Amino acid sequence: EMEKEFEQIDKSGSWAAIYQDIRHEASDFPCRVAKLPKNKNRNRYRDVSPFDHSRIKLHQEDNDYINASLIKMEEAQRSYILTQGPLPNTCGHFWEMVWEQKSRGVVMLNRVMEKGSLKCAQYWPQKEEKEMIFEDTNLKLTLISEDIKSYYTVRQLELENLTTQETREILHFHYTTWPDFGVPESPASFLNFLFKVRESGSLSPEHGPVVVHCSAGIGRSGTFCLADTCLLLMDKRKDPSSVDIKKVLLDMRKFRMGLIQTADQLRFSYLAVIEGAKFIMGDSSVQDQWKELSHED
Ligand SMILES: O=C1CN(c2csc(-c3ccccc3)c2Cl)S(=O)(=O)N1
Repeated sequence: EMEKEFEQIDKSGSWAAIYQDIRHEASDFPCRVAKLPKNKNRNRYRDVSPFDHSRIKLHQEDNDYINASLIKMEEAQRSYILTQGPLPNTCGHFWEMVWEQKSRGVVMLNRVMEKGSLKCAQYWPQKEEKEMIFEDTNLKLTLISEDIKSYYTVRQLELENLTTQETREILHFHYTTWPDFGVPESPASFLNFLFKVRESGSLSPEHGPVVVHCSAGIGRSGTFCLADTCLLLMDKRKDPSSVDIKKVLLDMRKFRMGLIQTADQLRFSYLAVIEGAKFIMGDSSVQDQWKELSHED
């Protein structure tokens, strides 16, 4: 269905129509907490807010608000936290969330600067010797090491709760070649990256939800999560035909608005999943193929 639908939608050039229908059917819930006057400076974008029912609450005294949503996929049995690229004043909140939610990995799909503008604060240390201390949330962050690839970087960070002195290892998966409102260079480079996150164990149910973000936390982030969830469902059932991508996307949209921002990102989601199915169903040789095609070295 997904593959016959793809060639079909593609033979009639109606991706914009298909995408817009999803937008029209998308859920609409209130974001009153996000719209409160006191939270205006905690939002990067006026028109991108987390619904109240699924927002992540900071276990905080003063203000529990952060622009982040818990995408809880009941059937797939995996959860993700999609959030905006933290602001200069919310980096402490960002790491507090990571700590309280017990996340093991953080997936970043954007670059700090895109099109001459700052789409995300430098929330992690770029140098081992220069660790970061977030005074407001009493947290300390240290870069332990990093493995730089051609189009993505994986970092090992140590997050410490200065209050209790406990420490945890956080893995940072940074995709540096995914244009804003754009799509990855190829399904291969994307899957190669997705599988790296999977192999790390960061998506395991034994950990808290992986934190995923781009600039707004809905376009590139939504694409990443949709593809992952679809492959997971398919994997659980070992049946590619039982996956209704559009349905999954609509379910995800019940938890955060605007997931997947362009018709091409949706189209790319299909490509990624269709190609990923090969591995899921037993052709693991393809994993090595993506690695080659991605040109990561
Ligand atoms: O592919 C994308 C595009 N992204 C966006 C950047 S500004 C933006 C936006 C800001 C304000 C109003 C409407 C839309 C969105 Cl949406 S994202 O960083 O969520 N991933």
